[PDB]
Amino acid sequence: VDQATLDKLEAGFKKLQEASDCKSLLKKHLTKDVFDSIKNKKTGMGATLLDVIQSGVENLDSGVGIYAPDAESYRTFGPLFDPIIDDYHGGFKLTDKHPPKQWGDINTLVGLDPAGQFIISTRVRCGRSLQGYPFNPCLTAEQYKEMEEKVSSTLSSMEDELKGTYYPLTGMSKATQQQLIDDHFLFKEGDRFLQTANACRYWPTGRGIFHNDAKTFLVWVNEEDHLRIISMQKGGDLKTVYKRLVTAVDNIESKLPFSHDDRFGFLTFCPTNLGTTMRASVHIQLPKLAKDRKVLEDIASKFNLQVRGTRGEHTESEGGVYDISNKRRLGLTEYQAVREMQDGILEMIKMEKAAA
Ligand SMILES: Nc1ncnc2c1ncn2[C@@H]1O[C@H](COP(=O)(O)OP(=O)(O)O)[C@@H](O)[C@H]1O
Ligand SMILES: NC(=[NH2+])NCCC[C@@H](N)C(=O)O
Ligand SMILES: [Mg+2]
Repeated sequence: VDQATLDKLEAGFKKLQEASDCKSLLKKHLTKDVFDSIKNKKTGMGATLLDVIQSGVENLDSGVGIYAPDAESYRTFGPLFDPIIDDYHGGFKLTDKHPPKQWGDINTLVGLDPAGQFIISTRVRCGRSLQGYPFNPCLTAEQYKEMEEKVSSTLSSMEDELKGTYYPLTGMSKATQQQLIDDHFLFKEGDRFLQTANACRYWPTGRGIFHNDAKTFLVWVNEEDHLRIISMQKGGDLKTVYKRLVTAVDNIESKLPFSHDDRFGFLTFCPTNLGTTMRASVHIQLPKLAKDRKVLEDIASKFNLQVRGTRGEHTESEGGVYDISNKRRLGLTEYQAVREMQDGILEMIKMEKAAA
């Protein structure tokens, strides 16, 4: 680690210390003790602590504030990742290991809103990383295209319901891009947290989206993660959505080699996405409980749920519509993760009916 990087690290650490109202996990867990132990370390690909923490230093409103430039980073800079991971995922000890993949018994899932008065739409996603490829900040332009090629070529082999077409972001019209985003299908452009993590180089090269014609099955290519595998539809039929996601992931896994870790499960660019990599969410209205989103979030948190805006994280609710999902992804199975969303949402609905 060259002096120039150390200076910036020392300066970044200071900025974090001074931010009295900063509430990031980065600030909370990057103590003086922790910092000194790992600030001089570097990975085989040349990733430093600066690469890890830089997004959180520049964006003080971060909830987490760190990313892994490569797989090695999770251990090289373990003393920072470990406590942050433990905090976010609601408990994960040094001696803990993420459990084996287990979708569980899908038929044990129930109807979340038969009368259709609360839930607008349901979505479940997972993420995967390709073996032999580092995370965004270490990729070259050429690497983005190979990955784009391999993944797009693989998904052309999807069959039946999952059969679809790959649409590169390159060549996609501005009008078309915005419509896909407004409809909650395509990842947004220009995320300040990712940019400062050097996750958006060469944009939009290598980026795109695969989906079936109904747009119930989608794959994001080369956004935050190499792949995001997505099932979603209008209404509240979580059972169908989850079953479709499983089918897709199982088929894709048989074709593409993904990075998996004995302790951290499936690897992702952000530590919040480790393990199951699963985020099961609904777009839901809860007018009595939502009359102050800060109250809503407090209710959600006790159920291990996270609240996001209608257009995703870092956005406001529109028309009283909130995105509510399981927060935890690591140290629990896929089934347990999806059940936490189900169970929490079922209870929040119970509370909504009982509310004044
Ligand atoms: N339950 C849902 N129903 C409909 N659209 C959703 C749902 N959950 C997320 N989305 C959409 O997915 C897109 C990705 O947003 P993010 O909040 O970044 O999710 P991810 O876990 O996919 O990174 C956003 O446009 C958001 O509208
Ligand atoms: N990985 C992801 N898409 N969201 C998790 C939080 C990201 C981090 N930049 C933050 O502190 O917002
Ligand atoms: Mg996202």
